[PDB]
Formats: sequence, C-alpha cells, structure tokens
Amino acid sequence: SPLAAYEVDDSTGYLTSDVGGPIQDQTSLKAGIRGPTLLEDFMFRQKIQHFDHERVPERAVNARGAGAHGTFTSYADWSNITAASFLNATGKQTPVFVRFSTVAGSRGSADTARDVHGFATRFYTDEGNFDIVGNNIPVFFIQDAIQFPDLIHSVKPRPDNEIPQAATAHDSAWDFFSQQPSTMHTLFWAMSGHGIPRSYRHMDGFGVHTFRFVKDDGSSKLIKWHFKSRQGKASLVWEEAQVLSGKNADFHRQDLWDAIESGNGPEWDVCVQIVDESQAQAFGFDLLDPTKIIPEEYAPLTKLGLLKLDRNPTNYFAETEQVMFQPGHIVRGIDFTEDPLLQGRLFSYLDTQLNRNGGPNFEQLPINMPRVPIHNNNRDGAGQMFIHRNKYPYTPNTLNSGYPRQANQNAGRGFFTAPGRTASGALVREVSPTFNDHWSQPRLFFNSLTPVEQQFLVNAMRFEISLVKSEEVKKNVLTQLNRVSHDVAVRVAAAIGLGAPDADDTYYHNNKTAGVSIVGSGPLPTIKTLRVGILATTSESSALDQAAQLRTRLEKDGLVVTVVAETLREGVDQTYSTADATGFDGVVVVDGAAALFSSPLFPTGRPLQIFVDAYRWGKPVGVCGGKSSEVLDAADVPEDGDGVYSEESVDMFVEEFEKGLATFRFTDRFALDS
Amino acid sequence: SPLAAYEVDDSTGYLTSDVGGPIQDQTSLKAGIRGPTLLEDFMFRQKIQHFDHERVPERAVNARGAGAHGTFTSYADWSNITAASFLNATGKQTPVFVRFSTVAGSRGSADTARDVHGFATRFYTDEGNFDIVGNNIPVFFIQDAIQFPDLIHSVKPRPDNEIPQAATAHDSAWDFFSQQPSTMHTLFWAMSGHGIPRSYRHMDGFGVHTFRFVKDDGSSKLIKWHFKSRQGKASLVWEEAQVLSGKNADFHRQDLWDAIESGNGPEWDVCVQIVDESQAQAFGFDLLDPTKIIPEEYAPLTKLGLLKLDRNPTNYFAE
Amino acid sequence: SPLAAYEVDDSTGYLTSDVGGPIQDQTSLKAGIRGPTLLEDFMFRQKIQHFDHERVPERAVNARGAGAHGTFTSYADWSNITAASFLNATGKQTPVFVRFSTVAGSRGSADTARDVHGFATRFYTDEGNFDIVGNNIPVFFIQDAIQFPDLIHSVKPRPDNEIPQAATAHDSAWDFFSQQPSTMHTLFWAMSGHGIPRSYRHMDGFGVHTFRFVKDDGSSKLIKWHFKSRQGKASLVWEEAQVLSGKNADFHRQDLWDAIESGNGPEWDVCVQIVDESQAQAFGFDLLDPTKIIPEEYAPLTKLGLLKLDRNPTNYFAETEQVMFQPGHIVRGIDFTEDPLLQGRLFSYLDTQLNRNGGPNFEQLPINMPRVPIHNNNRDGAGQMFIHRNKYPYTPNTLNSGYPRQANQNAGRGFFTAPGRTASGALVREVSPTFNDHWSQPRLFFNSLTPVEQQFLVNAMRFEISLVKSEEVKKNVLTQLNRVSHDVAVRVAAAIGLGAPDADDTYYHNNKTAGVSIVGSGPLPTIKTLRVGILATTSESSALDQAAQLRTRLEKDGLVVTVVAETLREGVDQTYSTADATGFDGVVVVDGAAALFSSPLFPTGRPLQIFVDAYRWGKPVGVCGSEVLDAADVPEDGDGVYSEESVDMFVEEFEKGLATFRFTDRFALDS
Ligand code: HEM
Ligand code: HEM
Ligand code: HEM
Ligand SMILES: [Ca+2]
Ligand SMILES: [Ca+2]
Ligand SMILES: [Ca+2]
Ligand SMILES: [Ca+2]
Ligand SMILES: [Ca+2]
Ligand SMILES: [Ca+2]
Ligand SMILES: [Ca+2]
Ligand SMILES: [Ca+2]
Repeated sequence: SPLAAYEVDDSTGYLTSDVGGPIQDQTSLKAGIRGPTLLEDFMFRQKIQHFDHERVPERAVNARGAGAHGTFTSYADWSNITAASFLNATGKQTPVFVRFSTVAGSRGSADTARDVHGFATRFYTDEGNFDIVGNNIPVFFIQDAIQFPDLIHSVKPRPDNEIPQAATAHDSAWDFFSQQPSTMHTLFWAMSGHGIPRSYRHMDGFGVHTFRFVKDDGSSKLIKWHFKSRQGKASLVWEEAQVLSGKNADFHRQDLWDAIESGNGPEWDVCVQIVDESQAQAFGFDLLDPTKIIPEEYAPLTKLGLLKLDRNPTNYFAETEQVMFQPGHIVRGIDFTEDPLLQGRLFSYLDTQLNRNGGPNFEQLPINMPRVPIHNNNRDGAGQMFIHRNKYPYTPNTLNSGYPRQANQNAGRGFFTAPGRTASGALVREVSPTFNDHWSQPRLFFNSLTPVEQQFLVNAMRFEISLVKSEEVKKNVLTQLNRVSHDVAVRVAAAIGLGAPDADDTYYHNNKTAGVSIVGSGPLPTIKTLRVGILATTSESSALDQAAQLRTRLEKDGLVVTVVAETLREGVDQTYSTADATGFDGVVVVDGAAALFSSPLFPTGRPLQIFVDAYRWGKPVGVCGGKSSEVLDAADVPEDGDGVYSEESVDMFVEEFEKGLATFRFTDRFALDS
Repeated sequence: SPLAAYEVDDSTGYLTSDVGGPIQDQTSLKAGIRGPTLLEDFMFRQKIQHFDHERVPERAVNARGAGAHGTFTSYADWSNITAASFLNATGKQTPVFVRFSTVAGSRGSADTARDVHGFATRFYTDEGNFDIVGNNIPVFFIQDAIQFPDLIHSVKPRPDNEIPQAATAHDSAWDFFSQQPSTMHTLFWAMSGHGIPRSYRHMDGFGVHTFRFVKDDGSSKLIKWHFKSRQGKASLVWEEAQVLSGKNADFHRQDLWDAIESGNGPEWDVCVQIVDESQAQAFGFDLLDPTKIIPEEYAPLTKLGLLKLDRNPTNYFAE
Repeated sequence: SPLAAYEVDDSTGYLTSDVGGPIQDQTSLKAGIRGPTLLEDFMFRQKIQHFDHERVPERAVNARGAGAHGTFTSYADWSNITAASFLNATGKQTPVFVRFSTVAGSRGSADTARDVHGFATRFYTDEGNFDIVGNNIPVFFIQDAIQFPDLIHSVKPRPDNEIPQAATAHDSAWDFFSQQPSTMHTLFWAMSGHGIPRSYRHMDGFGVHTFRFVKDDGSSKLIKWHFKSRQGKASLVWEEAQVLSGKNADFHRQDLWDAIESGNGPEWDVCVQIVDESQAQAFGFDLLDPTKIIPEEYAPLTKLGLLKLDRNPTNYFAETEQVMFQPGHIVRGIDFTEDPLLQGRLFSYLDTQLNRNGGPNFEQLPINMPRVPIHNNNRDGAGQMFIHRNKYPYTPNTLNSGYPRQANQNAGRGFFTAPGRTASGALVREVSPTFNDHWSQPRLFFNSLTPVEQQFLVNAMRFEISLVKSEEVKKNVLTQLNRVSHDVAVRVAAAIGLGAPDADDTYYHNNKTAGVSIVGSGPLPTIKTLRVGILATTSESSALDQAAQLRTRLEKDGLVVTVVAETLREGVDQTYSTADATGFDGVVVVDGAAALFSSPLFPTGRPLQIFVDAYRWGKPVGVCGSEVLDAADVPEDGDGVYSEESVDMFVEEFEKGLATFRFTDRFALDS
C-alpha cells in the first residue's frame, strides 16, 4: 500500500483521546443519575467537536466521484519526444491515483445522471507529481476560462429553490447553450451515450487541451492526451439510467470498487496524438480551441504506456475526498499552450484548494504528498506538519550555503517553459476569429454515430428540451441545433410542438470521423465483471438446481452472478423485492421458475417486470432448461429475436449468451424516426 | 426584516466588481489575440476566486433539505402556562422560517430516501429568536447525545468506499441497531410510512424531548411539542419512493415550493402535551427518556397557535 | 518522537515545488523581457500563495511567549497519593514542552511588559498528554470563567484606537479592578516584582486552581501545583523594564534560548501542597476560590520531581506558535474541582484551537501528538492526516469485534472522575458566599513583602493610576485599595493629589506568609548565565588587557561577559552605540577607560550613562585597576560598589554582588 505509513490500526486496544489518554465515550458525565450534563466532560466535548467538524466543502464542480490507486508502466523510452522522467524507460513504473466523477451534481447525487464526467489522474513521478485532470469527452463547452462560472451556474440548480439536482434538463442550462454556441460540440457529446456511460471502466479519458511535449534539447511538439479503455466503450440507455439513479445512486462507484476487489482492475492505454508546432492551424481549426478534436484520420494515436487501477482506498474521506488535483502539477518535459480555457484553469485549482482544505498546507495530506524529497522555502501556515531545519529560508543566502539551489533547463532537471514559445501583439480581451466555427465539428460528431445512436441523441434532446418552460429559450435552442443539422432540429422540434427554422447550410457537411461512436465500436473486448441475474424460485427444487448449474458455468468465465428468488437461502443472493433489471447486464430465467412469469414478499408482477425491462433496454435475455414459450410469451419477447436465447443445454446456453453479453446491446429493439 | 435590506437587484445595470468598478467578464486579458493569459487580469481572478470559494461544508446531518418563510399566530394569551412573549396574546403574530430535511444523505441525495426527517422551526420573537429543532418522528434512536457520532457513522455510507448513499440498508446500520436496543422505537417509525412521507406538508413535527414551560412566577410544567399537519398524514409506498429518487430527487422541495407559489401554503397546529413535574415517572416510563412518547390517552393536546408557511426564499444559499 | 519524523532537511538539494518538481523561484515568467507576468507561472503562485497564508490568528491571550523542550523526572513512586503513570516510579522520565508568556500583549509586544505570566507545561506521558496550564502568580483576578472576556477586554487596548499595548496602565483596566474587588489579590502580585520577572527562569509556576490527586482505590485529596525555580526568584525594576521593552523586546525569549544553548537549561522542583477533601473550608477560605493561596504555614510542599528545560525548538512556528495546551488534557490519577474559573476553562481551550488551527485536527500537529497509540472513532475533518483502517468506527459494534474498547476505573487504565464527588442543590447562577472576602489575602501578601518591596509595589500603583484620566475611577481605585491597606491608599493617593478615604479596618491584619517575597528570598543559589558588561576602550592596550583578564575568570564561573568599547575588534563584543545597562546584571569599568567617563561613534555620554543606569537600578557595579566613581556620583563605600586593583579580589567580591543581585538601599522610601 502506497500510503501505509499513514495508516491507523484500531483492530485492538482501548479507546483513547486524540492525545492518548484512555477514556470511554458511551455515557455523558452528569450531576446525579437523572442529572444535567457537566461542562467538565471533556470526553463528550472532544468527541462531539470532532463530529461537528467532520465535513469540508464539496468540490465546486465534480463533487460526486470515486477513486482508486494503481500503477502506470511506460512502453518505451520516450526521450525522442519528451524529457518527462516517468516516460524515460521501457517498463518504468509510476504509482497513480485516479478519481472519476460527474460534474454538476452535489455530494450524494446519482452516479447515473446524464453529464460530462471527470477523469483525473495523478502520476507520483520520481520528478514530482504530474496530474492530468481530464474528462470522458474530448471537447469542452466554452473557449475561455473566465466563462466557467456562467456555464456552471446555468447547469447547476436554479438558485432560488435549488432545483433541479444533477441535470441540464431545465431552462437556465438550455438558455446558456443556445446563447453561447461554442457549447454545441460538448452538448452533442453529453446528449449521446457518452453522457451516461455504463461505468467508469467503459469510458475513455481526455486531456481536452492541446499541451506541449518538450525534449531536453528544448524543441517542442503539440499533443492531445487520450486514455483508451481496455474494457470497451459502453453506455446505459436513458430510461435505464433514470431507474438506476433511484435503485442504486452508487452504481459507478460500486462497479469500480467491485472490479478492483475481484482482481479485474480496469486498464487504459495512455496515448497521445503528436503534431508539429507548425500544425496549430493546419487542420481547419485552431489547436488552441478546446471545443475541437483532431480527427484521428489527421493524426494517429501513439501508445505511451499502460494505466491500471488495482487497489481500493482504505479511507474514502482521507484519500478520495481529500485528493486535490491541479493542471499546475506539471513536470519537466511537459508545457502548457495558450488555450484560454487551460490558461485560466491554472489559477483556479490552487485557489480552490484553500477553500476545501481551510488552509495552505494541503500538499501535506498523505494523498497529495510527492514520493520524492521537498526542498523549498515555503513556511508556516495553518496545519504546518513539517519541522524545517533550515533557519535561513531565503534566496539568495550564504548562511545556508546557497541551498536550496535553483533548478532550470541547465541545472537540477528544473521545469522550464518551452523556449520556442513567444507572444506578440496588443494586450487584448478579444476572442481569436480562428475560434468562430461552433457548428462544423458538432456535425462531424453527429455524422459519425450510427442510426440508432443518432436516434438516442435526438431522444435525449427531446427529453430535456420538452422540460424547458420558456418558449423563447426552446426557439433559441432550435436555431442553434439547426446550424449543426437541419434534420436534428426538425426531429427535436417535432417533440416540443414547435416548427424548426429553415435549413441554414453554412456548416453542414457529410464528413465522419473514427473512434467517437459507442454503438459502432464493436463487441466488448472482455465480458469479465459483467452481471448476470438468474431469476429462479424456491417453489421448485428443480429451479434452484438449474440456477446452481448456470452459476457454476458462468462464474468460470468471470461473470458476476446473482441468483434471485422470493426469499434468501443458500445459493440465492437477492430477493425479488430488492432485485431490478438495472442490476444486470443479462437476465436468464430458469425454466423451473416459469410459473412466476402476487405475493406479500415482492411487488405485483416484479419477476416478469425484471425480464421485460431487461429486454426493453436491449440486454441479452434468455430462458435456460428447454421450456421457453411460457416465459417468452408472457414477456411479449419473440423467441427468434436477436439477443434472445433458449436452450436446454447449460453449456450451449452460456456459449450463446456470452456472445450476447459482448454484443452488449441489441439495438434493433428501438424505434427510429421515419 | 433584516432580509429586505440585504436584497440585491440586478434586473438592470452594467456589470461591476464587488467594489463597484464597472467591468466585463467574458474574455480573459491576453498578451496578443492567441496569447497567454495575464496575471494582471483582476476581472478574471475576482470572478474565478469567488466561484472557487462558493461552497461551504454541508450540515453534518440533515444536509438535504428545503425551507420557507411564514408566520405563527397565537390562539390565546398563554400566560397561565408560560411567560413566553410570542404566546402572550390572542392573535399575536411572529415571523417564522422552517427547514425540512432528511438526516443521513449528503446535500445532493434524494428527498424520497427512507429516513427520519428534520422539521426545524425558527420563531423570530419580540424577545429573541426561539428555535424548535425537531423531527417528523416523536422519538429518537439513542438516549445520550455522546452516542450521536456512533449512530450517524453507522447509518452513513461505509467509510472505505462511501457506499451506500442515504440509506440504512447496509450491515453497519443494522449492526448498530441490533447492538443498541434503544434504537427499536425510532427504527419501527422509520420502517413505517413515516420513513417515506408524501411531502413535508403531510408530516407532523415533534420536539422529541420533554421541555419545560415556565411561568413568570417561576413555576414550571413539563411539555411535549407536536405540530399537527392541517394537510393530513400521507406516505409514499416504498417502490414508488425508489422510482421517485431516480426520476425526481427534488420531489419534496418542489412540492413545497409549488404549494407556496399557488397560495396553498401548508399549515400546522402548534400543540403541546402539558403534564405536572410530579408526573415525570408517572406513566410507566421516564419523561427524560427521548425514546418514549406520552400516549395521547394519558395527556391530550392543547392547541397553542397556527403555523403557516407562505413565502419562498429569494436565494436558496443565502437563506 | 513525532517531531524527529517530521524534520525536514534543506542543507543540500535543488529547489522543488511542494509536490517534488524541481523549479526556480527568483524570476517571474513574462511575455517578453520587459513584459507582463503570466498567469501560467505556477512557480510564482505556489510560492506567493504560501507566503500570503503564513499567518494564523494569535492566541486570544498569552500571544507573546517562547517555548523549549525538556524532561521531567519523578523522585519517587507516588502511588500512595496518585494513580498518575508519569509519577509511578523513582527516576521515571517523561518528555516535556513548556511555553512561557505575558498575557495582554499581542504577539510582537515586549517581554518586559508589566503583566501576569503564563507557564504552560505539557508532560508527554505514557498514558496521554497531561498539561498544567499555569501562571507565575498563584491566584487569578476573577472567580468565574464567564467573566474572562470582561477582564481581558478591560486590560487589552481600548477598542476605538487599540491604545495602549501590553499595559494595565489605562482607565478601563483600573475601572474593572475597582468595580470587581476579586481582582485585588492578583493585582497586588502584578504590581509587585512578580509583574516584571528578571527572566522566565527566575519565576515559579502555579496551577492556580485546586485539583484532585486520585488513587486507584478511588480515594482523592486536594492539591495545588507549585513549580519552584532552582535559579532563584528575581525581578527587574520598573524603569529598567521600560528601557528593556525598547532596547530588547525579546529579552526573556533570548535569555531562555541562550541559557539552553550554553548547557545551563533551567530547572524547577515540581511540587504540590496536598490536603484532605475535609479541609476545603478549613483554612479560613474556600479551596474552590482561585483568588486564594494556601499559606505554606498550613500545608507544606511535597517535591514530586525535577523539571529541566534543555533543548530549543528547531522551528519556532511549527513548535512554539502551534503548541495548543488544554487543562482538558488530563490523565488517570488527576481530577478537576468545582472551581468556577477552572470549570469554564475546560470549554475554552478546545474551542479556541479551532480558531487558531482553522480545522479540527490540531492534535495531529507534531508538537501536539502523544507518545502512545491513538484508538478512537474520531474521523474526517479538514486537514485529516491519518488513514484509518477500521471501517466500522461506531460503538457498540460487532463488525470490528468491539474495538476500540471502553476504558474506565476498572478497564484499560481509563480516566475516571473521582468517585467521591457529588453535587446537590438548586441549579443556580449564584456566587458562593464563601468567596466573598476579596481583601484579607491581598493584605497578607502585602504584609509579607520587605519594606523596599512594599515601596516598589506602591510606586507601580502610583505610576499606573496617575495615567488614569477619570477622576471617578481614581477615587474608586483608592476605595478598594483602602480595604486592603489604609497605608497603601494614603501613599498612592499622595501621587495623584487625591485624599484617601478613612481607614476601614474590616479586613486589616498583621499576618505574614513565607515564600511570596522576591526581595526576601535571599541571594540567588547560582550566578551562572548572569551577565557582566566590562566597559573598556580601544585607546589603551592596557584597558583591553584588563578586560581580557577579567573575562577568563568570569567565564569559568559561568557568567556571560560582554566587553564593550568604541568599535569592534578582537576581544570586544559590543560597541557603546549598541550597549545599554539593561543588557547587564553587573557593570565593571576597567581603569584604562577612565577618559570616556563626545564621539561620532556613540551618543554623547553613553559610557557614563551605562554605569549610572546600572547603579541606579541596583546592580553590582565596580571599577577594576576614584575618578569614574566621582563622575558617576557613586559612593566608593556603597553596598554593591567595588573598587580593587587585584583582579582575583575584585572577581570574588563582584560575584557575591551578583548573588545579592539587587542593592535595595539605593531606593528612596516614603516616611
Ligand atoms: C477542459 C476543461 C476542463 C476539464 C477537463 C476539467 C476537469 C475537472 C475534473 C476532472 C475535476 C475533478 C478533479 C477531482 O476529481 O478531484 C475538476 C474540478 C474543478 N475544476 Fe476543472 N475542468 C475543466 C475546466 C475548468 C475551468 C475552466 C475552471 C475554472 C476556471 C475549473 C475549475 C475547477 C474547480 C474549481 C474544481 C474543483 C477542484 C477541487 O476542489 O480540487 N474547471 N475539473
Ligand atoms: C432529539 C434528537 C434530535 C433531533 C430532533 C435533531 C434535529 C435536527 C434537525 C432538524 C437538524 C437540521 C436543522 C436544519 O434544518 O438546519 C439537525 C442538525 C444537526 N444536529 Fe440535531 N437532532 C437531534 C439529535 C442531535 C444530537 C444528539 C447531536 C449531537 C450530539 C446533533 C447534532 C446536529 C448537528 C451537528 C447538526 C447540523 C447543524 C448545523 O450545521 O446547523 N443532533 N438536527
Ligand atoms: C487560573 C486562571 C488561568 C490561568 C493560569 C490560565 C493560563 C493560560 C496560559 C498559560 C495560556 C497560554 C498557553 C500557551 O502558552 O499557549 C492561556 C491561553 C488561553 N486561555 Fe487561559 N488561563 C486562565 C484562565 C482562563 C479563562 C477563565 C479562560 C476562558 C474562559 C481562558 C482562555 C484562554 C484562551 C482562549 C487561551 C488561548 C489558548 C490557545 O490559543 O491555545 N484562560 N491561559
Ligand atoms: Ca432553470
Ligand atoms: Ca523557464
Ligand atoms: Ca456497511
Ligand atoms: Ca404507509
Ligand atoms: Ca405523525
Ligand atoms: Ca482605557
Ligand atoms: Ca522587586
Ligand atoms: Ca484499569
């Protein structure tokens, strides 16, 4: 364990105060047995003081999230492109901590809200902590950091009543998107399956901004970070995400925790697109613009190394709640660009940590400490944990022999700003006209989705915009959507009873780009960790025998099996009362249980509804045992449908079923606009 | 009202800093049109500093809740039982503010979690602010305040993974309940429909503790506070409440906001049960024990006044 | 020790950020060589952010202070009187940290203010940290903790202009004293030399309150803590203290630091008076009353152990500024009493540390950590430095097997309230009538001082009360003083041109008590560390020779010698320009320097003024090798005036003078 030095064991021993005096903490000290509590009860006050002070402010954004420890391993010595030490040798390993999150919701909001997601990675390198504070979507809503509070105020709950929680489905958000057209690209992403990923493990990570890789000789290249999931791309469907948000608000954090505990820690290839400084404006947009992607057709990915998360935190508050990332945590070999969104972020993280931590020594929390020595003249501050020996903490000095020494390009492996960087011109609060095309790339993204996928995106927009009360805002939203796609505007307008404006073809085109579609990304590369719900009954010993056999066959392949029946007993994990289709990636009914398809033990129709929901939401579903018509007919599920299975043979059933799990979603169950 | 004086109107005008200097806030100041951002950009830093510091710690318990302004009106001059000035004359009106809440969930969790609920009432009286910080259930889980962090750690999410949110449905909570039998009464209440009320307006409020009414002559009587809902008693069913948690996490706060905006502000009769000091142990239990109710058969309610909530906040955070 | 693990070495290495990235910190990153500074300069912002956030609130009181580390050693197994683990074996050693302080001044105010002084001692015991948060005066101004903000607002600067700093010499303070008669006892102590101690090492430590010693059998006795200085008792005189406040604001903290660095770390016998519970009102006053001492005639001292301070801090901010004492840091074998001053203190220290630290994990700071394992269910909070493995931090639990287990009188060496303690009666906001005598003990104290000592205390009151603008307050002050002593009232009234009220003999008496007088406590038991200024000249090679001969002798006897001359050179420590009589405990002029008694190198008459100030302030003074003594109007026959050609002889006599320390016959007395 990377933080073992800081762990406190309470598996033995007597209760003590924080200063080691043995005490009790179960009854207050009173003046008589039915008397008033005494002020001199220090046991009471120290315990309740601590409780009263347990909370710290949630993150201003990305308040809802979860983290894990792991390791990064480099695939090569990358000297040829960067001086970065963590990348300087094949097989070199660096500990990491990653936190994943939504953006809008507070603490305690649902994991399966539709939102942008954070993906923040710390590399505890041998030349300092390096943080990549990224998202699951490669482009951001706005083109200047100064706009962030406008965006976030608009998305977060209306400030008179604090409604609605963790949702863009309200007037203010769509007022802002329609007034600030830069938002279109990220908006289209958020309205796709990327807004409701199946898990943190099934999403990619992006730095969003263009950064620089800087060699020890001072030359630089432009880069984009892209962490490519080894688990596949996968989304929920919206109706499923809504039910999930109520049945399991902790869905993503539980999925990550469980995958790690089972030895299925998630992996990504840490990649970059690498281009020349001369290509800043060569691709038909400006690399300083965080609303644009570099299509892969123009710049392929270079795999730098492997990221694997394989260790859960010991204490969530101390590790996951207190981790404080900064894009300012940069190392020699990396530099910034003049992306005005990035530029302003550099200020915000350092300042906001004062808010959360309540004082300036937040880098001393165990989770934030580096894994190398610290030499500097930073002193004092509330919560100062060091005892500095150097009594002359100023530069230049002779009384400490000139130490610490200055580090720079030529000495001490100092960070240095890419020396080819320049600035010219007027000091201006002006937007570059190179940033002005807000619509072509949203259209590129949309064009690249499959037909059903395009339908899901249209449907997400229909859902949210139909909840906007202002007819003017709705009109304004159609005006912007229509600049990306007339057809999107027409289909969305249909649901809200307004007319779409006439086509405006300025930014329309037919181009597509690879690697942005979820539905088109093919079957999952692994089905380990995927969840199978076996619906059985205690009414028939035969049904539980079937479920035990099925369990064995499925578990051999690393699937997580839940057997559901009316009541618990050995071999049954979950009652119908607590079971839901959102708990599973595939659902199997054992034919011994066909009769179930009213009781005081579960809501009326529960067993059938689990099956029907799983089918409606695109999941593989099946009946095992040979007798299937009763169940399939009660569920209105066609026996010969794609992703519908019926076999007597457990082996055969499982072989076919596992293909369905990799396919993951049977999209021919969803209606399309004609 | 201290609040009228602090309302700020932004329906007109040019944007200013917090020190009244007119500014813009849409583009950062840069060294050239494609250049880096300048440290001298005070418009940027004041805006972003404020954003960076918007959040404050959520309440240690009852983090999820919603409030409204209203009035309390006394039905009589209650001098006969209490010196309390807000209760000293028929018709006397006192401004109030009430916040309703769940207990275990963080500030973004669902209103329809199964839980105890807070019902905290401030009376801004002519002799000082008086708060009755109560619940929708008349009895509490534990018999000594020193146990609170035990109960709350047990019911809040397990501290290695912070799972599960806003729920007693996990080992630690049931470990605590089964090890601490005082928990049984409140547990039974939370597992009834009182754990999943239909709205804040359809639940009652209780002080829980025995308090004292004290006359100007120094004499005292023992009292229980019970705010009786004029809307009636109603619950959700469990499956319904689970679905609502997903489809509308804001369900209770929206319900209250809407009732107020429509001129249907909710009402309670503020009542007490009143017994003599000599009855502290007369009913087969100790009135100092917050796990016990006084059955109405042993002590009827006296209606003191009318509490009505009829005005929503202007800014949720500030109020 | 928690502290060794947290020491950080910067004697080698390249500069890094706080996250270990090598950086520079001397030039801002700019858009061009004459260009504006960039927001992306993280090197600048992390450095400036830290600087901008260096300061923390000063202590609400006792903000000006200094600390050191040391050791406590028990003289015996004290089982027979207390269960306290640190007292349970002969020779048992416990690390300590002590901070000494004034009370009213802010953190940059002078050490030599006239004030009560704090003497706060932490014992890092093998059963928890135990703090005795005491003062250099055994009694306090007020009888109920709830009055503390009244006392402290009255003594601290007037709140419109924040004038005057670190002084009771203003109207509000004397308005409070004269309206709240409980203040008289501490006031008399503050107005004596106890208000201006010569150093932290020359003052005693007192717990003030009655506490309990509790045995493992549950029995208790009542105790007073008294730390008896092994360096002796000594004071400044007031004029010397005033000059010192300007010439060396750091005088006491420097004195302590130097004593430690020189292997002369200060010692105290840690003592108690011990009496039975039945004696709580047996001595003519109530032992719950913090305005009363137990005269030693009624209860002698038991020496429990030795306190020695012998190591300075490494980082003042991290150790001295951040140490957070609490009377709530109590251990098994000690209990509280129902002293209403002590009772409220218990709440204050815990709460105020939230203010200073800015979050609840202040016991995690290295200086506040214990030296034993911590097992509890305290969690989270800002600045949480632990990673707790127990994921069931509630009691009762089965999922962590019942741990941590409850500790109490019969398990786990738990703290327990003394079991014989009871309470009975109405719940009242009433002062016990047993607290009502505010004047007899102030009179006892005053009676116990030597005539010159009584003069000094009278002169302190004359000085301060003459600065009170309000005629009404001055009159009220005389009313109260007169209840203690009519003579004090008369003598103080004479300075302010008011008439004293007629004698009111209700509380007058002629009783005296041992151990409260400084002047009467005899010569100092050691003169090591005391300071000798040798006034010399570069004019005469012979002056320098004389000085160096004196130096050899005096340094072997543990004295700190400063040779002063017009300019620095080999063997000269200080210039006349920077020298002052307040820098010295004794002054010697070498024969060769007689000429100096105008130059661009020091102010006119500086050499003579040092000798004259030292004589006026009562110090041993001499000439080694007539004219100098004539120039200074100093009588050759005077007590503590030395005039010898023999160096050996001079040294022997002068060193007796240093032990006597002050020659009080140089001070005029009222007649
Ligand atoms: C490219 C666009 C951006 C991305 C990908 C991004 C990513 C993130 C992520 C992942 C987190 C959560 C880190 C964690 O898990 O603890 C975060 C937090 C935060 N972000 Fe950014 N963000 C971006 C833009 C901004 C901008 C423009 C600002 C302000 C000018 C900003 C201010 C914050 C603040 C104040 C926090 C809370 C940080 C803390 O308390 O530690 N974000 N952001
Ligand atoms: C009769 C049993 C109890 C009832 C009815 C009760 C009621 C409440 C209510 C209604 C709130 C929310 C007030 C608001 O809306 O802001 C609250 C908050 C709180 N409660 Fe209590 N509570 C009880 C027991 C306790 C105990 C025993 C403790 C501690 C020993 C305690 C500590 C707190 C704390 C620390 C908060 C947060 C207050 C704040 O941040 O303003 N509660 N409680
Ligand atoms: C017997 C009377 C008292 C004595 C001997 C005493 C002694 C002390 C000492 C020595 C300090 C400084 C500790 C240090 O060096 O850090 C101190 C600080 C303090 N005292 Fe007391 N005191 C007494 C009465 C009180 C009362 C009645 C209160 C309040 C009700 C009080 C509140 C404080 C506070 C708030 C501080 C600052 C503590 C900190 O910041 O850590 N004092 N006192
Ligand atoms: Ca809105
Ligand atoms: Ca540089
Ligand atoms: Ca649990
Ligand atoms: Ca019901
Ligand atoms: Ca009810
Ligand atoms: Ca004054
Ligand atoms: Ca004296
Ligand atoms: Ca024991």
